[PDB]
Amino acid sequence: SMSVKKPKRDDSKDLALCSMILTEMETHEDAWPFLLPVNLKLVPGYKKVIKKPMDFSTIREKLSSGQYPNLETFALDVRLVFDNCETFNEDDSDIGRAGHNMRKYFEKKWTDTFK
Ligand SMILES: CC(=O)Nc1ccc(O)cc1
Repeated sequence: SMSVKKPKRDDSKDLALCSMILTEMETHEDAWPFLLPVNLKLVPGYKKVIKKPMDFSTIREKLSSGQYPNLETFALDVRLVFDNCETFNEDDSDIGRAGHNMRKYFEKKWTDTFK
């Protein structure tokens, strides 16, 4: 509360660490469905169904231009990519399996890096 503070966690390296994690996700062999935005003009259903599209290139642009106020807002956009993928794709599809794999990959990096 007013004039009563928790000890300050060192967040000075957060931007650099999130960038390293994103680089590792960009270079994963299963990253190909998530590198660029889904083409809303060529994929039926996607625009109406998926209310907040997100992809790695869009996350990279936001990270590079100061659009994440903190760690957690970054993780929210990464998870959104995989939540969108589950909504639109069957678990037993190539893109469906890719999404499950990349989510597992991310969450281990997230825990190891910040927890
Ligand atoms: C991330 C994603 O769902 N991509 C995607 C899914 C189906 C399709 O026909 C074209 C692209």
